[PDB]
Amino acid sequence: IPTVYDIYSRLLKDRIIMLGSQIDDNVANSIVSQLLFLQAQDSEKDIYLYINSPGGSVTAGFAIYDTIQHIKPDVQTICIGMAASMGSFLLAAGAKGKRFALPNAEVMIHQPLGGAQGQATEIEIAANHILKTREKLNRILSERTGQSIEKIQKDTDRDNFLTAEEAKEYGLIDEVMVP
Amino acid sequence: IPTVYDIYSRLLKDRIIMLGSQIDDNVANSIVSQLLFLQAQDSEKDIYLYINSPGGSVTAGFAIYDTIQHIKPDVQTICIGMAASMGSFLLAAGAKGKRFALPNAEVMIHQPLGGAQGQATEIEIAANHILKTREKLNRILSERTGQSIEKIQKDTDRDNFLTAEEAKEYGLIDEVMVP
Amino acid sequence: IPTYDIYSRLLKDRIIMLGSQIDDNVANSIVSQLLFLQAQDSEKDIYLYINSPGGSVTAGFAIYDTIQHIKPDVQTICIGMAASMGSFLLAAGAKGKRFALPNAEVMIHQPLGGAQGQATEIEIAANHILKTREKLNRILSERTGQSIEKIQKDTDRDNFLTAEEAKEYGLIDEVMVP
Amino acid sequence: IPTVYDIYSRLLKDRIIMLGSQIDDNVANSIVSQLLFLQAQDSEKDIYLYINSPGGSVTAGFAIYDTIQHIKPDVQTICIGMAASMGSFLLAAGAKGKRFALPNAEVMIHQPLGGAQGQATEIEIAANHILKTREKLNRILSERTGQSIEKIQKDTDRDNFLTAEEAKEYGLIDEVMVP
Amino acid sequence: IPTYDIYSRLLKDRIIMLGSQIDDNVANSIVSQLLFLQAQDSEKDIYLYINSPGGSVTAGFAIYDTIQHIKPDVQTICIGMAASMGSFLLAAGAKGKRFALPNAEVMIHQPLGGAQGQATEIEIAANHILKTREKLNRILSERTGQSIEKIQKDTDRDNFLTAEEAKEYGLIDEVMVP
Amino acid sequence: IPTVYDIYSRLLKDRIIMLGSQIDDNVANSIVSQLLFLQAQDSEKDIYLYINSPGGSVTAGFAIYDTIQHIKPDVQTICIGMAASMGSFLLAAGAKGKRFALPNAEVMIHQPLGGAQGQATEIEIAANHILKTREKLNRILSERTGQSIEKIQKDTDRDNFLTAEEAKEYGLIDEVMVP
Amino acid sequence: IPTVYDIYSRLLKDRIIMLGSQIDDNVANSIVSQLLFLQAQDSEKDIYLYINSPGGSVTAGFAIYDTIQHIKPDVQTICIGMAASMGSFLLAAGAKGKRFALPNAEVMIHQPLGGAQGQATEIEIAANHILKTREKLNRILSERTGQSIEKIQKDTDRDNFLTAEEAKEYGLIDEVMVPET
Amino acid sequence: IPTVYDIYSRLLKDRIIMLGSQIDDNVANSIVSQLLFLQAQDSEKDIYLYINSPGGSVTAGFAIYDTIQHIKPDVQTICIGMAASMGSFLLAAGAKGKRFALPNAEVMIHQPLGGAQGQATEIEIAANHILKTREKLNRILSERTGQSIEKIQKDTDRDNFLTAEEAKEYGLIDEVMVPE
Amino acid sequence: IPTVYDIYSRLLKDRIIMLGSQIDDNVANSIVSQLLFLQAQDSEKDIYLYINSPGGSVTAGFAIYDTIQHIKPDVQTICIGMAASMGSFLLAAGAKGKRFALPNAEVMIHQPLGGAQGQATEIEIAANHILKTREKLNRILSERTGQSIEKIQKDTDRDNFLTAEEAKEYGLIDEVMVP
Amino acid sequence: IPTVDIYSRLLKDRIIMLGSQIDDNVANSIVSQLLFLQAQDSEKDIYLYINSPGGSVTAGFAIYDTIQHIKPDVQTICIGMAASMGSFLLAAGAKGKRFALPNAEVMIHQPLGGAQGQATEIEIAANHILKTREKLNRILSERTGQSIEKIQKDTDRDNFLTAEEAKEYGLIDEVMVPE
Amino acid sequence: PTVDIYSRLLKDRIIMLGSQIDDNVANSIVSQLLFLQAQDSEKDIYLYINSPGGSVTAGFAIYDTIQHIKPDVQTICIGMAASMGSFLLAAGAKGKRFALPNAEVMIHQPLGGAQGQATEIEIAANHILKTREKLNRILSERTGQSIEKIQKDTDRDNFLTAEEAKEYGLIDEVMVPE
Amino acid sequence: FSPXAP
Amino acid sequence: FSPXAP
Amino acid sequence: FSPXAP
Amino acid sequence: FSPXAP
Amino acid sequence: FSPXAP
Amino acid sequence: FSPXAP
Amino acid sequence: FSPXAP
Amino acid sequence: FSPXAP
Amino acid sequence: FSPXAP
Amino acid sequence: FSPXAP
Amino acid sequence: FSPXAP
Amino acid sequence: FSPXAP
Amino acid sequence: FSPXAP
Repeated sequence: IPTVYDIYSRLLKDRIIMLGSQIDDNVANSIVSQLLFLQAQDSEKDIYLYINSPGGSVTAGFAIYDTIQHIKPDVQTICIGMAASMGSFLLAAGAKGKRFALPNAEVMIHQPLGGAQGQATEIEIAANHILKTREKLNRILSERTGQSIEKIQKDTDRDNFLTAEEAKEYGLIDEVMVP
Repeated sequence: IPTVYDIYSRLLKDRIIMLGSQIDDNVANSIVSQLLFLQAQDSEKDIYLYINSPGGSVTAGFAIYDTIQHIKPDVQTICIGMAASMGSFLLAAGAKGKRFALPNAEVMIHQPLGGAQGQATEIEIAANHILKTREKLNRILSERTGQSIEKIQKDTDRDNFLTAEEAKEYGLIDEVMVP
Repeated sequence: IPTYDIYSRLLKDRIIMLGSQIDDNVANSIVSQLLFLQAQDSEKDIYLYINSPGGSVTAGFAIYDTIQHIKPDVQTICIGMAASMGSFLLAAGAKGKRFALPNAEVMIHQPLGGAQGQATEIEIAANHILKTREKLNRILSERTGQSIEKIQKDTDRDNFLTAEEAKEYGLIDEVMVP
Repeated sequence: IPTVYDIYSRLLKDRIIMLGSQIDDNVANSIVSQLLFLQAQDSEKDIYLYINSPGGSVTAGFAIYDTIQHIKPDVQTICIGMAASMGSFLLAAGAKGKRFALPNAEVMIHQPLGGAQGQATEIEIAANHILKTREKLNRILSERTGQSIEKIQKDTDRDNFLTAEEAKEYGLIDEVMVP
Repeated sequence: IPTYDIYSRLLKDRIIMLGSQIDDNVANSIVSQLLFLQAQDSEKDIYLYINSPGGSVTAGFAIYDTIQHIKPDVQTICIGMAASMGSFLLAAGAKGKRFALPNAEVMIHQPLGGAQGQATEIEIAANHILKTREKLNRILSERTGQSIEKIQKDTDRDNFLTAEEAKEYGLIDEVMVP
Repeated sequence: IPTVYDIYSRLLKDRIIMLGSQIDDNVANSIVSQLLFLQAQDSEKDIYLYINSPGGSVTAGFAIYDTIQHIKPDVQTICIGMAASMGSFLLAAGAKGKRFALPNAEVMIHQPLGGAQGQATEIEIAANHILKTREKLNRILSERTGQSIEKIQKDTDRDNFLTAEEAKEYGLIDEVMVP
Repeated sequence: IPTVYDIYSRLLKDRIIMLGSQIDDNVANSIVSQLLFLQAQDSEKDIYLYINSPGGSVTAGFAIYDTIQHIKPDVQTICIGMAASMGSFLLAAGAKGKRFALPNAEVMIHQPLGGAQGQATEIEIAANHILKTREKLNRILSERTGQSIEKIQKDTDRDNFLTAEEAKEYGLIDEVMVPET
Repeated sequence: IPTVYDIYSRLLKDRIIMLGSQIDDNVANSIVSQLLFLQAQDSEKDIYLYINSPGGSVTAGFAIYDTIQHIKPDVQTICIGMAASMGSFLLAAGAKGKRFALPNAEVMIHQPLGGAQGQATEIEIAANHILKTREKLNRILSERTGQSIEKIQKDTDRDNFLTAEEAKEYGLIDEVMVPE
Repeated sequence: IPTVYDIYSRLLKDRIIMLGSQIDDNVANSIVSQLLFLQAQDSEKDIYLYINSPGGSVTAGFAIYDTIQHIKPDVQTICIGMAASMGSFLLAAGAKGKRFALPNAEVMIHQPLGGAQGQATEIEIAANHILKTREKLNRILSERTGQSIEKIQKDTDRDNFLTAEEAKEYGLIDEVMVP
Repeated sequence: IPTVDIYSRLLKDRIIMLGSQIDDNVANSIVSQLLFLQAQDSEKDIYLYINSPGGSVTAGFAIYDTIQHIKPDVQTICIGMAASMGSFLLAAGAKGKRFALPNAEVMIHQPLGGAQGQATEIEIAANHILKTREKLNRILSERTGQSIEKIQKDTDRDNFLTAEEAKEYGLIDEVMVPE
Repeated sequence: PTVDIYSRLLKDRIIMLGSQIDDNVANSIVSQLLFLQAQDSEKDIYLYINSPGGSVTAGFAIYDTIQHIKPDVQTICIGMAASMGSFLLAAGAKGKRFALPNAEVMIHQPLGGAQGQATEIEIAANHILKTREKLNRILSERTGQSIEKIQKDTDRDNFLTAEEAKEYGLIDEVMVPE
Repeated sequence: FSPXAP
Repeated sequence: FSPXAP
Repeated sequence: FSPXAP
Repeated sequence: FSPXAP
Repeated sequence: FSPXAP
Repeated sequence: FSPXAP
Repeated sequence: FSPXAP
Repeated sequence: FSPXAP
Repeated sequence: FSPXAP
Repeated sequence: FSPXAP
Repeated sequence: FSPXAP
Repeated sequence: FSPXAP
Repeated sequence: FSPXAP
């Protein structure tokens, strides 16, 4: 809303990117472009990814994830309010040692959600795709948190809410940002 | 609608059961009850199942199927108009040598349809269930038509429409009923 | 509506009313009535009165095949309208015994359908519907005396005939006059 | 449809009750009434409950279950097509030794489904209630099947589809009804 | 569903089925069945079988007042569920003759309602529902032997009881064992 | 619902009429017809009008009211459940000394309800008419209860809920039927 | 609802016809049929048309009207609750001296209602049709009440609600049926 | 709506943030950004947060809460109109001694609201989560007001409407802001 | 619509605020902000609040009310067209001697409107709250008009429409603004 | 639409466009435009161009009272349509300075509204709209020179006038002829 | 967000295909490609692709513009390239088609629909089988797989990892992070 | 309604 | 409801 | 419809 | 439900 | 459908 | 379904 | 619209 | 609206 | 809102 | 959020 | 995405 | 309608 | 599209 430039555009000049909504293609495109822009301006200074998001599309989320990992700047991640689902995945994707949550923030992990409708054969293909998708996520989350794939598979079976402190013990973040 | 006892009840006195709609739980329980009723009146004399159906619920169709196979009397099947999906499976389930179709009747075979929404794990469970359903159907269809399980699998991959003469050649019926 | 109900009284005279769209319920009822009448007397004529815009092709074939299977002759009389599958059943009546009232309307055309999905699925539905059309056209040819070439042309679009024209065409044998 | 005495009332005269739909309060009141009527006509002859049902309301299911256990006559249960959820619970409630399924019948077990909306305290209450409801179902299933509570808990966590033969090994039925 | 229909057949044995949500139609039917049975025989017990989630308070009170007014004892038997007004009715059956089956659910709570408009209107609606609740709670107190203050506390939110707990509470006298 | 004759027809044999719903023209035509039928069978014996009604159409209520006053037999009124609006008007219209309510029956009185849309002149007509209707309702109520018109006006200004006892006190009924 | 023969069939045996709803074609076909049946059972005994109706279709109202006047028997009209619009027209149509209303019954009169959409020429045809219909109604009401066509016109310009007593003063009815004791 | 800059942007220049709506993710992200912007501009000068809100998302509200506590400036909270649910929680979160309400402003406290549908297990999870969320809100409120946890629990069980002066007594605010 | 600065911004430069719609939280946030801005620009010069409003949310209205009493400058109030409900309350809230209405303006006063659903206890809480709200409104209106609270209570019982001259006689405004 | 904004350009020439339904937005804008023009120059005429089907009465009176309040003469010109409150405002123009183009339509009629609820609420609404009509007719009388009685009868139903008829009525002073 | 962000990348010759392919998208992408040629006809263009597909004709609008202009168009799949998306990824200058390591590529047959007369359904079926034939021909050439293999591999939804899309010939390099 | 109708 | 109605 | 059907 | 109801 | 079913 | 049920 | 408005 | 507001 | 906020 | 991000 | 695109 | 129909 | 348009 307010003009400080708009407020987000003003934060962009300090290399802060806001991931403040559901993750869909439009949002991924914006964040990706923002990351590329900031790298081209300066390939050494940190970028700060501020996260308050219930998640969303997996492939949108991977567009963001791969772009983070591609660029030279370290991307710090900060959870404010909530990081759920692909939002928590992105929180864990930040540069090791520079992933934070504020103290009353909520992080939630769970399995991917989807759908499928049609012939037994189409449903099989859908089932196989989503299970492969889940293996991909779990493998990446393991490497990032230091938790095994077996433990991640167990802990994402149902919706699993973590406090900031629990997320730090889990390895999804490095530090509770304390006041 | 019209009376004479209404017309269906009068044919039921001749041991004729009419399956002239989509197969849902209601239709199945009615067909089953009719079959049981007839067997109790006379366990030697033939029952005649007339089929004009686009198919429907697999589990409802199996209630019919297993009832046909359980009772002493031979159940003849006559396809008039159409027998598609579970309707064609029921047509093929009549007593050997007593499965008929009228000359202009359409028989259609294909794989089961369904759907699933939710978590990766829930999609997997659904996919596994429908694939087991398909194998169960195919195995039984193989035995009834004399075709191999591999041929049936290939031939039901997509909607496969047959003439009465083709269904006879295939093994789904014994005879085309000529005027 | 009025009173046994009027239609049940007519069925006792061996008249079957096809006075609605053609779906599976209608077919199942007409097929049963044909079977019942033949079981009561396998030699008396049956009378099929038709006022219908047509409907389901497979339903319509259930009735067609039943008519041809049974021993009794089935007379067809068109009152008001016989369209699409309705007009195909009118032509289906016993040779010499297909009629229309003078102001009755007969309409012939190609089957109607739909398809959605993968290219291969659309191909299947298209192969199927063309085959259905070829079958109807071949049967209509035999019944009317018309060539297949000429039925294909005449059903390409909606084609409305007066009773007298339907006679000329061979869909019926006589216009019933007062 | 046919007459028819409609066919169900005719079957009722042979002490056969049809549970061929979703279990709601009307279906239960009817099945209950049928059971009580048959016991009053004769308190020694077997009753036969035929089950083709996706299940439904748990309290309605319990109206039926408690009526079954209360009356003197043995109630045989026969699964045709499908017994799912409260339908499979009632299948398992039949007199020991007289629980059956047809060879192609499907049996499905799973945990209860529900909802809750409003204040944290209200949700808590709804949560506790459905959890206590699940524990009641499980404890009775345990006793009927010979399976432990812990095993019922784990096998109903998600939709679990059994064949007739698997249902028998499970202890939900005593015999597969062979033709 | 099955055929005299099965409920008419039970009504001859003096059994009334309260097997649904309680609205005015239901209450009118139960009240009438009660009055009918009392006129058939003013001495023999009536049996009210309850499987209801409750519903309208004034509908339920039509039933409740009829029960108390007539000469015969009305036994109540909870099968499945008795919630809200349904549990209030269960509790209203003749003393020593209020039963539940072992897996039956009983739920008690406060009345629910709604009000929109001017401040003065909201106040009228609020006073009325508060008086309704005190009336309900007082009757339940008398029927259970619990103090008003305990009933007030125990119905503040949805409160689910097993059959055995309803017995201990005083809402029924016995659990019907097999 | 139940058969004994349906239950209501059976009670009509004892001269009981059930006004158990909203008052509209169908309900009024039925109640009127029952009244005229009872009088023609016997013009001396009491009729019993049992009321459980939220009210409804004032003109429809007045068809009932005028029929009650025209016929010779005394019409007793018995409120069970609820008598509101035009429902309470009819309750009060029963023969003097033969107006009853059960103990926990609710009686509600208020002013008539309506609507008008269009030209100022149309609105004026609609308003004059509903104000005249209220004056007619109030005059009759004064006469039936013995309360002054001024007190009826004030006490019906808003929704006024009465216990059966309060209705008695008010003069809307003569007795609470204690058990 | 109740069986006593349903209650209306029972009253029909006493030559009582109930017009207790909106007047549409179904209602008219039914009342017309009842009137013809009763005249056929007996061409001498009075019929009694009990009216509680907010009106409806003018043409359906005129099927009932012409039928009433065609048959030999007197048709008495009794208004209970309400007779509005075509309802009041039918009330006034009863045999002279035998038109009643109960005391708290309402009667209402007003002009006909309709609609028109399309070309100017279409609108004109519909306007002329409805105004001719209103003349036809008013001319008959004049003759039945004894009021002038000028006065009927003015008095139906907007909705005009009459008590039973005013309906009698107006000539819509002959007597207010008052309660004996 | 009106230009002066739009009016809100002009007040932001004086360190005033306006929370005049339901609290959702978009509002929280904007307020968070505004708070971060003001601290960057001057890490020491007071911020003024004006609250007129029926509340909203708890997580959205905790994004705002935790931002307030992290930054160096004192955030004054001023209730105008209404501060309900999360809106009152934020009112209570302003720097101590600098939480205000206007005289006719209403404050309302109550328990968190939510929803779950599905398997018994999923309902269990949703319930544990909303109960924990409640506990977190009550504990913080206990510390901000000086009331015991047990008292907060009881007093939030139902909708509890306070006048400005009652909210001061409760310890939700420090002063009622009176007119000259 | 027109430019010219949009017209209202141009008027805001002259210390005119336009309350020309329904009162909701957004409208109150703008009006409050305008008032605070104006006072910061000049703490001594008069502000002019022009009112053409059907009213709306009481708490929104009170945000505006309390801001008006809080700030140093006098807020003049000018009713153009209509001031109803909370609109008239605010008209009455203008500085003493500086509350005006144009000759054909409409003032309407009435009690607050609201809603409540749920449990009995919940309704009671909602009832208590709206009654307190009304007493707060009435007490303020009494102080501002010079009328007793009992008179306010009576004259706001229903919708009460006043001419400008009548609003002046009542004490809601000081002057009718004559041309 | 086109640039050069054309309406703002015309406002530089003291022309105000009333080219739509009259609601509170349109009024707030027209009232503002009028006050603004007066602030620039309290002696130069203003020109109000009217193509409007009318709309809100209170909105219309905000414009009316502002026209009469300001020192400049407000000329009115009816282009296309002035109906209902549109025609009222046409007539409110400075005497000698109300015009219509030759093919313009003027329509006058009574106020329209609506009322729902209790008899007492309908009364209040009826009284209010009748009072509003009287106020409208009184002012229209004085502007046109026609009696209140005549205005009353002429507005009873929709009354369409040609420009020339509007002139003869006294609603405008001249039909604006072409050069 | 400003700093406009997409306009700043366009100065660096970066075009974003980050939505469903419809006619507006196509028009925009085309104009961007043409414009970039006009500024400099030698320098490479970069088309970044996160897209589930869409209209085949709109996709071909873009395809023909890529092939026609003088600069090489690199393609980078970020997130997802499905259906016409994957086609366009495959259409980039040979040796300059990339995917990020976790990006998803999906290939399948085209989708469509038809309703009406058998003849109309034939036409829609013929048109869609020709469109598939054209798409499979081009993909054969771009990937070096046979037409028979592409037909088989696209009969149903076929999901490829970045590494699989390389092996298949849809892209040349998986862009790994330095 | 008798007397008199019928 | 007797005694007394009926 | 006789003569002749039937 | 007998014994005892009925 | 006889002969032969039935 | 007999033998054996019934 | 001038002359005369304006 | 001046004189007097403003 | 000054004095004192700001 | 500085120190340390940024 | 440089090196190498751009 | 007699006389004459019927 | 040049050469040749433009």
